[PDB]
Amino acid sequence: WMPAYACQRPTPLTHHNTGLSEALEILAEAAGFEGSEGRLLTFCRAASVLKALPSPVTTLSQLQGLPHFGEHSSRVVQELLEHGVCEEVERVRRSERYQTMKLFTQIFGVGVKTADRWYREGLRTLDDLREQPQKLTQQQKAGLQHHQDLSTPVLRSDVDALQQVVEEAVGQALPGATVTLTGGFRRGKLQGHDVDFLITHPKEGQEAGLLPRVMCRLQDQGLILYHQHQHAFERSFCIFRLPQPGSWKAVRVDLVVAPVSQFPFALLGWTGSKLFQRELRRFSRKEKGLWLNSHGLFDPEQKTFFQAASEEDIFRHLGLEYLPPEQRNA
Ligand SMILES: Nc1ncnc2c1ncn2[C@@H]1O[C@H](COP(=O)(O)OP(=O)(O)OP(=O)(O)O)[C@@H](O)[C@H]1O
Ligand SMILES: [Mn+2]
Ligand SMILES: [Mn+2]
Repeated sequence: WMPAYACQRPTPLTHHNTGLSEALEILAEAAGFEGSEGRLLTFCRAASVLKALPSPVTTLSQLQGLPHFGEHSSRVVQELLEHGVCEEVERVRRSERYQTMKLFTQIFGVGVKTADRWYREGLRTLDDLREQPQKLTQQQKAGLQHHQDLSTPVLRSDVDALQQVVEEAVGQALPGATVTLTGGFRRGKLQGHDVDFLITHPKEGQEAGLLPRVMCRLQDQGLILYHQHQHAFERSFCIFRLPQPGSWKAVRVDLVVAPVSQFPFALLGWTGSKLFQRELRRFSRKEKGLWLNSHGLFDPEQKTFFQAASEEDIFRHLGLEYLPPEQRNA
């Protein structure tokens, strides 16, 4: 009754199974920390099925017929229904390995391989990292400097203020250039870990050199704490200093520039969710023989690229019913 791929079904922002999906996602995350990519994807998929259900799962009977609910994920839900707690999940939560890997990987500029390296070298705390500055990139140093603020959920109100200053800077640098909110906030999330913006201009090539001008403008207003510009799309992964009444908050902001020919692919890729996009790309390759990414949709047999004006165009070309961003919360 429910389709196998996350991109074939709506997944709304709010759902009836948050306890169960959260528990499965702890196990997915822990698997990724150990390099167990298959196990990660398996738990992620099961959690996403629960998100798409129209009712709470009260009894294990309601598991019947559902895709991606193998033995292990079923046992986890069974323990939660019967005992209110799953021993395996609680052991993961209490473990020093999991707690440390979560601590490190949530730092700006730190991935799983870096976090694991540090773990294996005997580092455990944020102070441990500050004691070894030669082990840190400039990005990671900035992440540590602002870690309290960067751990604080970003709110819709923060997003609105940030979009205003980014739009002002973009508009003053280049009349006609546009700013589009992407990421989780485009999917309707009330809170997030950063804010993602996609910048373009309707005339191909007019976007050249725009981002550095935008950054200069923001820097001169005192709004930038950290900036790493990289000429993949031109992008700037930043920490903004967001003014607030009587104080200020550091906030992570990703700015991406795409040429307008690629904008639909970029918007689709950058809107997520991460699992939704993984599933959409797996679907495109496996079911339709096409390779999808943030730049385009390629037929490797014909050596052709699909011309899309909208996300809707891309869904249609892949034979999928269109899902608006708020239904991509897989
Ligand atoms: N810094 C980044 N580097 C690479 N890709 C990114 C980055 N930020 C966003 N994306 C892309 O945009 C989508 C959103 O990514 P992001 O990590 O911001 O998660 P999110 O869905 O916005 O949720 P939240 O940011 O609240 O955790 C993903 O599909 C990803 O491909
Ligand atoms: Mn985001
Ligand atoms: Mn981001």
